[PDB]
Amino acid sequence: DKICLGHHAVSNGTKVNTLTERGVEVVNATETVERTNTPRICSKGKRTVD
Amino acid sequence: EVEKQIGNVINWTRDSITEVWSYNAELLVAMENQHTIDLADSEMDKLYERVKRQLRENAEEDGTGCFEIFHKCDDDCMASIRNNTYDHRKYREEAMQN
Amino acid sequence: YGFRHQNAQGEGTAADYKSTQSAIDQITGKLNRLIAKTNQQFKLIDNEFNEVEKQIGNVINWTRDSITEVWSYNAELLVAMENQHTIDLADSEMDKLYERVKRQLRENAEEDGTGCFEIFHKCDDDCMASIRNNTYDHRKYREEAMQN
Ligand SMILES: *[C@@H]1O[C@H](CO)[C@@H](O)[C@H](O)[C@H]1NC(C)=O
Ligand SMILES: *[C@@H]1O[C@H](CO)[C@@H](O)[C@H](O)[C@H]1NC(C)=O
Ligand SMILES: *[C@@H]1O[C@H](CO)[C@@H](O)[C@H](O)[C@H]1NC(C)=O
Ligand SMILES: *[C@@H]1O[C@H](CO)[C@@H](O)[C@H](O)[C@H]1NC(C)=O
Ligand SMILES: *[C@@H]1O[C@H](CO)[C@@H](O)[C@H](O)[C@H]1NC(C)=O
Repeated sequence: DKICLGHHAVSNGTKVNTLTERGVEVVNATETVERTNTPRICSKGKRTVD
Repeated sequence: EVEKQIGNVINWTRDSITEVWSYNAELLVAMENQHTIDLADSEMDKLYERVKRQLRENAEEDGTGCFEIFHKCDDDCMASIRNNTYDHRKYREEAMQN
Repeated sequence: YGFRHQNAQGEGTAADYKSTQSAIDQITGKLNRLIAKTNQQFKLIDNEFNEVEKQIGNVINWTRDSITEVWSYNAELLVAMENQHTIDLADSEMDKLYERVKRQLRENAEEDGTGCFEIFHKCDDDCMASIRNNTYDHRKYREEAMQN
C-alpha cells in the first residue's frame, strides 16, 4: 500500500539544554566540557625539567 | 602571596572572563543545540517533500510522515524512491478512473 | 495563533490551544534560560571615593570597557539573534499549523495562498471545530468529488 518516512531513536538518550527548553531527550551527545584529566604531565616532544 | 589589589583585579577580570565564556559556552551550545535540531528537522522537509513532488498526481494526503497511492506496485517502486528515480507518466489516463 | 471561519451558520474568530502553548513555552524556556541569575559574585576591584592608581585604573578601565564592549556586543548580538530566532520560532509554527491542515483536506483542494482554505462542499461547524481537534476525516464521498 504505502510507505512512511522517519528517523532513528535510541531507547535511552541524553538530555541537552536547548535555547528555549531544559532537558530535551536527544538521541546522541558529546561533551564540550572535559572533566577527566590525565593526572600526570604528558610531556613528549619537549625537554622537560622537573 | 599574590598582591591583594591586583589579585582582586585578576579575580574580577577572570571571573568576568569566566562569566564571559560560560555565558558564551551556555549560549553557544544552546544556540548550536537549537541549530542542530533546526538542521535535524530541516532535512525532514528536504526529504519528505522531494518525495511528495514525485507522487503528486496520484495523491491525496494524510499527514503522518507517510504515503498514499492509487495502485499497488512491487518493491521496484519503493527502492527507486531511495534512488531518487521514480516515474509516473504511463497510466495517468487510468488514474482519473480511480 | 488563531482561526477565523465563514459558513452558513456564522463567522467569528476562533482560537486553538495546541501550538499556542507550544509557542509560549518555547519562548518561556528561552526566557528562563536567559531570564536567570549569574551565579558568580563579582567583587569590588576599583574605588569610588579616593585615589585608585593611575596605571592600573587605566588598565581596569581598559579591561572593563573591553568587557563592557564584550558584553554589550554580546547583549546586542544575543537579543538580535534571539529576536531573529523568536520570529523564526514564531513564523515556524505557521508552517507547522497551516500545512497540517492542508494534508487533511488535500483531495478536496485547490489553493489560493492567503493563509486560508477552500472546499468542494458546504458543511456545518462540526467540521471547523474538529480542525482544532486535529480530528477531521474525508473518505465518505470522494466518489462525488470527481463530479465536482
Ligand atoms: C554517538 O556518538 C558517539 C561518540 O562519542 C559514538 O561513539 C556513537 O556511535 C554515536 N551514536 C550512538 C547511537 O550512540
Ligand atoms: C582569587 O580567587 C581564587 C579562587 O577563585 C582564590 O583561591 C584566591 O585566593 C583569590 N585571590 C584573591 C587575591 O582574592
Ligand atoms: C537503484 O539503484 C541501484 C544501484 O544504484 C540500481 O542497481 C537499481 O537498478 C536502481 N533501481 C531500482 C528500482 O532498484
Ligand atoms: C575609569 O572610568 C570611570 C568612568 O568610566 C572614571 O570615572 C574614572 O575616573 C576612570 N579612572 C581612570 C583611572 O581613568
Ligand atoms: C472536539 O473536542 C471536544 C472535546 O475535546 C469533543 O467534545 C468534541 O466531540 C470534538 N469534536 C467536535 C466535532 O467538536
